[PDB]
Amino acid sequence: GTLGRAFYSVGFWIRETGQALDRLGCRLQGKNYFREQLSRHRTLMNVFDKAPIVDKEAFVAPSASVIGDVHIGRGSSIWYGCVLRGDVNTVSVGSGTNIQDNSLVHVAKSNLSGKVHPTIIGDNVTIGHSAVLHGCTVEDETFIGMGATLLDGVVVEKHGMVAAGALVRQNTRIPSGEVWGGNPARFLRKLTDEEIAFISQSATNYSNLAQAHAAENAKPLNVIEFEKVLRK
Amino acid sequence: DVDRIDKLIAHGEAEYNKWRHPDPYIVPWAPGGSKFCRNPTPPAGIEIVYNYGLED
Ligand SMILES: CCCCCC(=O)OC[C@H](COP(=O)(O)OC[C@H](N)C(=O)O)OC(=O)CCCCC
Repeated sequence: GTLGRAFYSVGFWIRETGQALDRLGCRLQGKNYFREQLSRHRTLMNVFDKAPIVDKEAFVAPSASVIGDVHIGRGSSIWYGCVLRGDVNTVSVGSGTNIQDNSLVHVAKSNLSGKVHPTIIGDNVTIGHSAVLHGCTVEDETFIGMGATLLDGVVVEKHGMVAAGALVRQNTRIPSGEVWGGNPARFLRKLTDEEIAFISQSATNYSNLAQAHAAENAKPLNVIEFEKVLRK
Repeated sequence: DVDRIDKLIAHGEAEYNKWRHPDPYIVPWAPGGSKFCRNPTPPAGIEIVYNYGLED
């Protein structure tokens, strides 16, 4: 509670005092390598008492910025450029789903707009590229189109495939096995069975591909490039 | 004739206004009666909000 934040602030104070002592010692020796412009990014950024919990079998890209109370399930992939932010409430990411390139998830930061709704993601949810889910719950086994603009309060239930470029209005549920697209999300047709199988097929292939990357993206730092950067 | 009506209407109005019965009859629910706006029908469209003055 409040007491923990006081100890956190005192921790900052003592940490900065020690850091300044370190800088004085380094600078007294005639070294100024603390003035570099190294990118101070963490792929698992947190706040005082959120500390995002990620499953060990999941894969998170280095460019991903998981912030807040984001929970990641088993086998799900967190691709490059996604901006999953979960400070205000929980952001549950299902098991076996995937969050593609240049996507994100809000929690609707400002509390002025009514009550903040936590984001829930179901299992095997093939979230599309450039998805901007604005704090909406999404049930399992569904597909989200590229460039979708899901807003808060939306309940996309099972098999509710959402067309590309959709702008589904807030608090408007998508019927099961029904596609909604356009500006705004309007009924187009009913979901077919081959696409029903294709959703799970794509989820499985993306999970396997993410496993392959995690196998190859955890390679040691290859100090050859480290020497290349320094020697210039 | 139009010249023989204005004088007649003026005379009639003046004579009529001379006796008025200071307490004329007005229906009680009429505009001026003894129960005008007794228990009027409530206004058509008005709503009352409940949660006002809350925070966050
Ligand atoms: C015990 C800690 C001593 C650490 C001494 C120290 O770090 O001096 C730096 C600071 C400000 O100097 P800079 O702006 O160059 O900080 C440059 C950059 N922030 C850096 O750290 O080098 O000095 C003071 O204000 C303190 C005045 C009173 C000092 C008693």
